[PDB]
Amino acid sequence: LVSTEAQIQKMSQDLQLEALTIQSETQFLTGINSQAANDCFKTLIAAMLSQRTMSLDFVTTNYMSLISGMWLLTVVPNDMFIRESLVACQLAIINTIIYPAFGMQRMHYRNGDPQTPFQIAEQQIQNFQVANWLHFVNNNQFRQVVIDGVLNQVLNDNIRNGHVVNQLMEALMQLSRQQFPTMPVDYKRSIQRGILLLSNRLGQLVDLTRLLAYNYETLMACITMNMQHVQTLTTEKLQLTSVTSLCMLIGNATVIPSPQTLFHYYNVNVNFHSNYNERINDAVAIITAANRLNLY
Amino acid sequence: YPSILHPIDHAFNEYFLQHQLVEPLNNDIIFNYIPERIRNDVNYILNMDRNLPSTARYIRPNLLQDRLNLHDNFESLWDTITTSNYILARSVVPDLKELVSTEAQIQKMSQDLQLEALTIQSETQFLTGINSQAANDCFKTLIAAMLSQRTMSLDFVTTNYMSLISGMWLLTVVPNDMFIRESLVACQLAIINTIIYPAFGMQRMHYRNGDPQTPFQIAEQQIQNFQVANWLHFVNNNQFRQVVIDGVLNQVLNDNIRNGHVVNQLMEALMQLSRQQFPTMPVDYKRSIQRGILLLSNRLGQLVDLTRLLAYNYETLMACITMNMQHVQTLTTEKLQLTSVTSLCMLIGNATVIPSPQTLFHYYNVNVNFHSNYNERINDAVAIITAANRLNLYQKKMKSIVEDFLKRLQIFDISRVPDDQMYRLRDRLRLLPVEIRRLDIFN
Amino acid sequence: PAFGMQRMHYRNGDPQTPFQIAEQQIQNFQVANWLHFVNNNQFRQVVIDGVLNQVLNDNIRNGHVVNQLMEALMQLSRQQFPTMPVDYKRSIQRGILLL
Amino acid sequence: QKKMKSIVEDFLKRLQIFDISRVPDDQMYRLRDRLRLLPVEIRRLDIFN
Amino acid sequence: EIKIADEVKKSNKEESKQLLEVLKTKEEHQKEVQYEILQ
Repeated sequence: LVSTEAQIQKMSQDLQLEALTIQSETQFLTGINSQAANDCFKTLIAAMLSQRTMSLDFVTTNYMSLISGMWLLTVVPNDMFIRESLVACQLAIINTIIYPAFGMQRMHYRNGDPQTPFQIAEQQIQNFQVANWLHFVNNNQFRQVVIDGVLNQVLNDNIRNGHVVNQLMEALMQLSRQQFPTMPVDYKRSIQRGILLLSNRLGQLVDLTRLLAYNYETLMACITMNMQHVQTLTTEKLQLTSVTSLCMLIGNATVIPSPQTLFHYYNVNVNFHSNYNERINDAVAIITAANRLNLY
Repeated sequence: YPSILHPIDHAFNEYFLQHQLVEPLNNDIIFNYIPERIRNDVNYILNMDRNLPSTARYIRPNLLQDRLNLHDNFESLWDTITTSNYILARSVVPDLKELVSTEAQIQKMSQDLQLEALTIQSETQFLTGINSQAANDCFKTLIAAMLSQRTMSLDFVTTNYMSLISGMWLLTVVPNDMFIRESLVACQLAIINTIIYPAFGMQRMHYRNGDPQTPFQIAEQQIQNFQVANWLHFVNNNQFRQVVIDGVLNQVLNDNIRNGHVVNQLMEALMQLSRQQFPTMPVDYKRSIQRGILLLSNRLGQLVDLTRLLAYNYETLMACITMNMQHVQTLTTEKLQLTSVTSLCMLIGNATVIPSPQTLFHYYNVNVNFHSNYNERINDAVAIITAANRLNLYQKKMKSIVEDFLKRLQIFDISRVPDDQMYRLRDRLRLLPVEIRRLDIFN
Repeated sequence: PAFGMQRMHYRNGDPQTPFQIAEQQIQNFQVANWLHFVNNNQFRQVVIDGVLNQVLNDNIRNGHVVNQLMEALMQLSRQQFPTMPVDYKRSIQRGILLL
Repeated sequence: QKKMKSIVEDFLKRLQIFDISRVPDDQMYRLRDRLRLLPVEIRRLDIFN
Repeated sequence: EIKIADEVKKSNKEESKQLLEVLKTKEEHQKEVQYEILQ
């Protein structure tokens, strides 16, 4: 990875957090770590192979953990997160970064609405670079397909190619040139340099999502059980503070699953799925045989 | 499940099964429990983690309004029930942060006043009683008295021309039907005879007590300047507006007080009192009242930002009440020193404080717990006052079942309430209808 | 305060500096010429011997800028103003004489 | 198979004012995208051909 | 004492030390007027 003492010492210079009026001065850069970048690479894949819902945990004061929430929505499909935590993240991005940029009014949103806030501001906004990134994030889900017997939820062709981040860079560079027509000059200049810490990392963020969509694709081959998708009851909490620790700490070192690892995740899945079907056949054959013999 | 029950026994046990007090719970009904003026507010972001199954149920409380009318002829019971809300609404309203420092403000207030070390003058007492602790106290007892409708009472000295100029800011923002009338008139008379009637040269008014008109209602007819008769008309016709929002009747402020545009109608009035010559007064009286009117007129940027902050922390905390707020003058008035109003207007700057959502869900959960306890001790006592008249118990006296209704309400005391206020309180509990879960269990 | 008009209502983040918005309000002539020079004080980018370096105006080089400023401080020291007391007038009028 | 981080790191270190420990790998691989589009000098181009 | 705020009394500046001395020679003049009437 990139050395964590050289990134934070550079990231604290572009934001200039001391000169602002900010209560959490030493709290913007708490979650950047080397042990917390490996967590959001494992949480993001393993809650996508087993169709597990995934809530969001963030602080709406901290705008740097909110800009790295723009990359999370454009890659991970929208039906993965619980709706009350996807709307609460999509509303905080619009009502702080996007709508103060173009000078529009704050978005009055009612919680009993069929339309997510990235579907309302996809029409009421009048740019083209921002209104085309909002069209991809509204229309990325899992496309169901049946490969070699089993159903498996597969990503679209545009994320596995890594080409979407070339559109997010163009929607984030033009949002950095906008004059925020009411924001104070001290707070506006720090939210324009927190954006350029991610627009200037284009070549090593396309190179992430080509790997994040390849480790999921080559581990999905050894899934013997069916990959059905419903909303669970408990959710694995993903922290947007530590998604910031992944987008700007990755390097040019690709890792693929080892073939001894890839043959062990297969043999655990076949041994559990064949055991699930050898207990059903033994619990039916007793329930039925107790009813034929007239055993009250 | 089968049973063996008597036909009288089965009629009781069937009634417990059909009439259960449970209702299904979802995700769209947790968010509807929050009041509508918070989940529509654009300052708070609402997020939740788990989604509940189709099994889960919840018991809804009954928040229906006051059926006894304790603000009508019950004037000693209403005083305890509105002092209790005032201490609760005082420990919820937030305290100011990042004030202008006190030492850097009295050093600037001592060079604008130009106070000399040899002559004794009235510009020395403009400096009394300002500090960072009394500026934090006037902000609380203005918001917490408005949410509880406690009557206020001004306290000041008339030899201080700075508690009278900054007292022109209370009467133009806080409505005049809230201060007690023996202290509202005695402050409006000190503004009239000192600031404004010497500023135009006319003779100061000889005001006898007991007049039907306050001295701001009798001076707009006598005065002939225009821009000080627009301010003097807004002070007279300042009232709350009783509107019913989301079931509860609550009293909203004016539409100009919420904008902060009242101060721009005030800083044209006292910008004109500092332009007139004082013809009948000596020269040292024109100067010692034009310097005190200048310390308020350099804060025109900071006083529009202060009126917009009282009118917002009163709007957000008003959504967290459930009981009906009525407008009745109480017995005991909660005091407000007029020197701490002066300490607030020239110490605040450039730091918005809004109430945190972890104290909006706690100020709401106490106002539902008291209201759903007050409404379920009515039904426990109406259903026995009525059941001891249908059963014809002519030898029973109903003091011992109103004495356990005032006691189980936790905020009252019993050694103060006499017997006259208890056999008359059951004259109101007799006319109410019995709740429909207690009526079929008696029939 | 020198002309007696009401002090300006400025909020942060406005696209105009207070000197770009006070030359529209003040209808004096010798002090609205100085605010027009301050708002249009820029560097002039020329290339000389291949090197792009930035030159000041021909009036900052001459020193004729101060003859426009001291024509504006002299008239502003003569304006009497009614909304302020007499000693606040006399303390600005003393610090403007040291310059 | 070669990666060009080690010769942009030597390019900043050969200048005297910049320090290496404050420049991450973002700002060092973005710099060689501006060093590719430049034409090579005529003395070094004729000795490489 | 003077009963002015406590961050002005314990402060060590020049604009805040003079303010304590001017409010100290206003008391000695107000007590000088009240004493001359009583004689």
